Amino acid sequence: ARAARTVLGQVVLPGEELLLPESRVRVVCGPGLRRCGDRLLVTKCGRLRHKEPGSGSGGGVYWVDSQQKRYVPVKGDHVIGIVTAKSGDIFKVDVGGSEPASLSYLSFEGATKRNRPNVQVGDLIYGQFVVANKDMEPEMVCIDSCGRANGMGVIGQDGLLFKVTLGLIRKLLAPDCEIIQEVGKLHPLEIVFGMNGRIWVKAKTIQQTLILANILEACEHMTSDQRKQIFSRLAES
Amino acid sequence: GDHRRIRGPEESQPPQLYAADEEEAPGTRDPTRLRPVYARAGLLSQAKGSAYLEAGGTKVLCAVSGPRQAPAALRGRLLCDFRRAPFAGRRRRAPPGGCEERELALALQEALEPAVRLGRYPRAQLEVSALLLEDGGSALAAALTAAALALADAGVEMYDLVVGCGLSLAPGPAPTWLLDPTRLEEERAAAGLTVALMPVLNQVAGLLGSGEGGLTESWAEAVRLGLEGCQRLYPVLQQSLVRAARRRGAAA
Amino acid sequence: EKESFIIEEQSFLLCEDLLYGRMSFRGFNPEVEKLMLQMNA
Amino acid sequence: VRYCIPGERLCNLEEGSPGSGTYTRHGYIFSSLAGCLMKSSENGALPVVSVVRETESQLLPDVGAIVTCKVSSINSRFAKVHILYVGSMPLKNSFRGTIRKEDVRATEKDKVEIYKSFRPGDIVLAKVISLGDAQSNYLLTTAENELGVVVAHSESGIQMVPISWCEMQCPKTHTKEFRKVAR
Amino acid sequence: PVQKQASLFPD
Amino acid sequence: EPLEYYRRFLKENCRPDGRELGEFRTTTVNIGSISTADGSALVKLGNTTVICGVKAEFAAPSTDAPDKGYVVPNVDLPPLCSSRFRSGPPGEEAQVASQFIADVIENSQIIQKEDLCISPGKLVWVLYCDLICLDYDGNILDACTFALLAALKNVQLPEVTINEETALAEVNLKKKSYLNIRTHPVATSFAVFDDTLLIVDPTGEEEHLATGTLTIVMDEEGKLCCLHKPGGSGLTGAKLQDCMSRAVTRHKEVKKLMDEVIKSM
Amino acid sequence: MKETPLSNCERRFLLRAIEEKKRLDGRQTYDYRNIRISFGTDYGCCIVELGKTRVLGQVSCELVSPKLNRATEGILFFNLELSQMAAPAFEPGRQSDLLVKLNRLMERCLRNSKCIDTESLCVVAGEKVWQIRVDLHLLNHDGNIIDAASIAAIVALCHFRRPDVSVQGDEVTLYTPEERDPVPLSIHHMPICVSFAFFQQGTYLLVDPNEREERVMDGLLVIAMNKHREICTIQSSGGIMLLKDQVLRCSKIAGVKVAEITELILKALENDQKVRKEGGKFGFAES
Amino acid sequence: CSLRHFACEQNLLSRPDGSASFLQGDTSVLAGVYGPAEVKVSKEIFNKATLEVILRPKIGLPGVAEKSRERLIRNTCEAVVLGTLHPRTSITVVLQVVSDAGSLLACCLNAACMALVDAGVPMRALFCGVACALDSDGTLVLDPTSKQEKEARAVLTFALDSVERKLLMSSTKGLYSDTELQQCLAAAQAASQHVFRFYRESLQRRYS
Repeated sequence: ARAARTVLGQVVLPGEELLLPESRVRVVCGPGLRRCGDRLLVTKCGRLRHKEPGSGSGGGVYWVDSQQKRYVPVKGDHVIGIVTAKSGDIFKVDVGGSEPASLSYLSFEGATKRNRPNVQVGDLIYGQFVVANKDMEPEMVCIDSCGRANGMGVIGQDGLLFKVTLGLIRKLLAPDCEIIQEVGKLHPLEIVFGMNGRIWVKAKTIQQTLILANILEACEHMTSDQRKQIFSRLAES
Repeated sequence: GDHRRIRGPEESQPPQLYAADEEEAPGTRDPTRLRPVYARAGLLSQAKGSAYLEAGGTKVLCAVSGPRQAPAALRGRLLCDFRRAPFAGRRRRAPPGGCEERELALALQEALEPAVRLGRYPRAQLEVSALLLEDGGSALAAALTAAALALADAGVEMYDLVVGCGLSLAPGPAPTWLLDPTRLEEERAAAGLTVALMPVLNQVAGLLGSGEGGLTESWAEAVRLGLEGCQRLYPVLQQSLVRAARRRGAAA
Repeated sequence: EKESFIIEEQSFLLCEDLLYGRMSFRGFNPEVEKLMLQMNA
Repeated sequence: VRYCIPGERLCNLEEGSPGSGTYTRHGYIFSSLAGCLMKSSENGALPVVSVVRETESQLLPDVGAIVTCKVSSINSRFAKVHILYVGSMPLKNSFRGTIRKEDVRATEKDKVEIYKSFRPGDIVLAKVISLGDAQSNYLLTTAENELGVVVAHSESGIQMVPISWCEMQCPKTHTKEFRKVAR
Repeated sequence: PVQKQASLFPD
Repeated sequence: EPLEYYRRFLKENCRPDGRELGEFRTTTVNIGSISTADGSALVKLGNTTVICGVKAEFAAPSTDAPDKGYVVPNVDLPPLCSSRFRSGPPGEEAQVASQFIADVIENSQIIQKEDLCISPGKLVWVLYCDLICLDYDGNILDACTFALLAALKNVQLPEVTINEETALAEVNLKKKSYLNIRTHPVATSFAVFDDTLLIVDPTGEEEHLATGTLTIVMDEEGKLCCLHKPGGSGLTGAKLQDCMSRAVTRHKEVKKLMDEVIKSM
Repeated sequence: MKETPLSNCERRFLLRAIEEKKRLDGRQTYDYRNIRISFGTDYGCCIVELGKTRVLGQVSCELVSPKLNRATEGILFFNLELSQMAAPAFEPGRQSDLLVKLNRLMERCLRNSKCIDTESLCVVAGEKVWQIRVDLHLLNHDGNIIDAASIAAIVALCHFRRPDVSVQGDEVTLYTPEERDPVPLSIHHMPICVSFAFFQQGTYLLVDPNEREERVMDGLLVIAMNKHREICTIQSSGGIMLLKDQVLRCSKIAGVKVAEITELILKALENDQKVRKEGGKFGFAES
Repeated sequence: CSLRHFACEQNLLSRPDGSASFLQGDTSVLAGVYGPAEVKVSKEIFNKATLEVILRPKIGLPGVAEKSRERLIRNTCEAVVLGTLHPRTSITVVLQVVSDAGSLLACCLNAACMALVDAGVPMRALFCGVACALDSDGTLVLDPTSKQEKEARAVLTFALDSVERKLLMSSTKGLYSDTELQQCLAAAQAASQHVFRFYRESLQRRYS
């Protein structure tokens, strides 16, 4: 109940109310926050964090960098999925949430009744949500709004799909990551990060793929010893 | 050991079996007699229909949880749960049962399905729940009558009411058919019988019996006697239902 | 003439900037390489 | 006035006809319920006898009705509801209705969107059309500007006011939710 | 048969 | 729109039935209604109803306490009480209430188990107290406890003896003996709405749409046997002392009732 | 709830890595995962965790009237529970096949092999005897249970101690752990299972399979062994066609594996006793 | 201190969403949470998440007392946990009693809270559980031991909240009086303060 500015780098715990200064300037409540009157209730333990837009009118933005495993269908998030079945026109794909999301046979890039896509049960997908809400089952799509799949659609095959923590992704996709840069020097690869803690990787051989997946699922707290160890191993593959 | 009830003793036998006496025998009475009956419909509130019947030491409830979604295939159903309270009878039995409760449930269902008309209640199951608070003689008959009252009260359709009556056999040298007996006349008995009918159209709906002995003619006389008893009993139930309907009219 | 002063969001994008998921390093699927060049600016 | 019983006869076929809550046997009618009987008379002079348990006598939401309901479940296709007030007389026998996608606004545009018209846990009022056959699924419609949502609770616990046709706001704080506001 | 009074559910 | 409809009455310091937020409904009992049982008691609070039958049997004790006559309660909420129950085994509410009754029996110490040993190490009584709900309009724990106590006062047991020649025990179903009970635990219920609004003897709906519930058992000599507080919006001692006072009052009332009854026999 | 389905990608990748003799974490085929044996404060509790699969084991005693057929020797009561924390699918009363097969297998292995002395634990021949029950609980489910369940039951039944008893004629006197020192059990030999998993109808075989390897396997060969090379049980499940040489080789493997596990168990018990003989209510062993 | 050395540990188990081992003295409970997940149309309820608790000891089978206790925990969590955010889904809290040395609920509640935290589940306020034992002489003891519970005439488990230190739950064994209840409740509030300080320390060191 004090000094939102003094705890922008501290560990907040649920229950805590924090209030912000002022006639006023619009702001936004992050994911791990909640609004109680004119105050901000915290709903999840986290190292609080703030940001401001390059302008001076936007006000600001607040959130908590909470680590966890379970995913919740959110809107405008790129997400991997696993087709669980098909009902007539629409086929239901799993995401890792409360319930399975839905696609449409004509959402993929360039499809109509006389041109259906090749999606088989068990096939994995990289889409994004357009209706993600607590009251309605989430529908996803594998096509930008303009009408082109800018990297979406079926993933492919000949790769390894594993699962990690969500904060790990939220960190790796950062433009100032060291591990995912250093890996671009030892051996090539191509990988999909899904904001649901689910990752897909491919390389030429398989030993490399396995070493890479182990690194990624461990890179949250790897020691320099193990770091250069696995780097040397990759260099010797 | 049951893990849904309180930890009691493994076994527990009653004290009577450890008694030492020749229990009292009833003796004589008017064979064509009936006990005083108190039947009232509308007792319970949270139930669409309920009924209560007392005849001597007999004390029975019945409730009807009404239609609950669950031609000859889209025909209604009614499932009946008979259940004697563990504090009825000389001996105690755990609530579950599994020997005679289910037999008497089958009896109730076989005696109610005819009266009730289920074509007008398709895709539905009526949960009938009987409860025997005290056993003092003819029990299954009281249960039939109470379930009939509860149904007629909840407003389920029918063709006629169900009236039951229990008979026993005197083990004397001149065995006579004893009408509407007591638990003593029933434990000191040779044969027992139970009729249940629909008196307007004069049709049996479900009967039952058993015997240390008997013979065709005796069983037939028993049957007709129980029929006459049920006839003589019908008006009580009639008046009870009328009374409950008047009370409802009064409430609004 | 009123407007909301605080709004509830649940997206880590407005919250925080992030690169494009599907990427590649020195050769695998150059299409993803041009996607990287495109969407990461 | 007389209360009847599921076995007693009431009249010959030559002195009446079964309307409801009865049945027929050889040359006679016989009740089927514990309740009050009534023999209505048409201009034809032949009476129609019937029996009723006036506790919940009878109700019938006809086509051109105006019935309230509560939005429980929704989908991109339809939104299901429960019937509470048929007009103004409640009915403890809560019937279950449905609202289709296109049958939501008089303009009939396909641009309509449930999540921006309805939400689970709010009261609306609509006009029934089809009774239904198997599950008696009432299908309700709101193709009118004085129809739809009337009361709607906020993000968490506040009741909002219908500002405009597709906007609603809570009075305490400020936040513009989207519905098919009525009137 | 005559009636009686409720030893258990009087009214 | 039930909750809203209910707050309207609540703020008028009343309820939709005619109770002044702090008073109960018509409480009645009936003792000895049943012969097949040793003890019998019917209780009903207006629409709510309960019936206890207590049977008496013999059994062999444990090895940790030979001089302990068991008292086994079991609650039954059959489907005829309310539609929220289904034919089958016992649910959750029945089991919780059973454990509550047992905790009471064990803590209030209304009865001395030692007063049930005939021949220690060999025999001891077992009192099977079977309670049955018949209308769950609300506040079933109070009714259960009160009916239990009533029947457990009604119960009078026979006298038994041991014969060394036969090495067996005999009963005398002619002579008997009542059952001494020291404490008279009465239970008082409460429903706590959003923050500060405590209603007493809540019926069904009032418990359905409530933020929390509370129950408090108050022995005669200004003591407590149980404070059953399963979840809720919270409370401070100030919203609790008042409940304790009201519980004392209810104790007085129901004890007067039970005395009048056992004396009208 | 339900377990998330398995993608064809992962399935094919696993099958290929098997073809090429490559496990996932980085171990070979003839290797277990680091198994840790940790003890509790109460004699009879053991938490054994192999990799991610944690299993708890408690051992309790009672005195009861024996069964007429065997009035001399006592009783033993196994039970394994699959706690919902082990995995979502483990709702109560739903995954009954797995419970049944595991419990029968464990009963068979330990009981019928005569691992403990049901005779030593007699007190009054005909009236009162002991009753040793063992409750295993599955906490995390990552792969191999039977091995974990068995190691736990064994560590417990070797790390348990009875309340001493004195007897004269029929006069039996029990005493408390504070009045005398509880007496341990009587084991003859400690068996612990070993699990092999078959891939591609029998061509490939792995040890200590993870959860995915259990989802893309067709067959499971359990083999119980001792440090003395004594088959106690062997079972084939999954509807698979194996041969003779396969079981022979798997047995020659289980030999070494059980020898090593046994050495570890003994070391763990030694360390726990040493600790308690120095102040400390724990004991820890690492593969 | 007035109460005994007590520690915790987070993210033990890989398969469940969030996990927490909470031990105090020699009692040790282990909690595992399955966050918003599927739920059949029978168990669910709109505008709320179904919270289901299942507690199982390490001996015998679960009977009735454990069912009562898990109802208590269920309703406490429903009191703090936000569920109008995640309707038509199920949160599940599994509790296992590794050890039993009295003060059991006071440990199960703390573990449940820590697990819910680790699972990043939206809570309105932390909660805690303490246990106070009144011997015959009235001398109370906080966080008792089984000896102290047997040698005592009353025991009182209080589940408190963090925002306003109210009383979310109370489960009592034995028979006691009013003033004793009040004073033991105050002592419970102090103990809860200490427990909350501990939670903050643990999470500070977890996010470091």
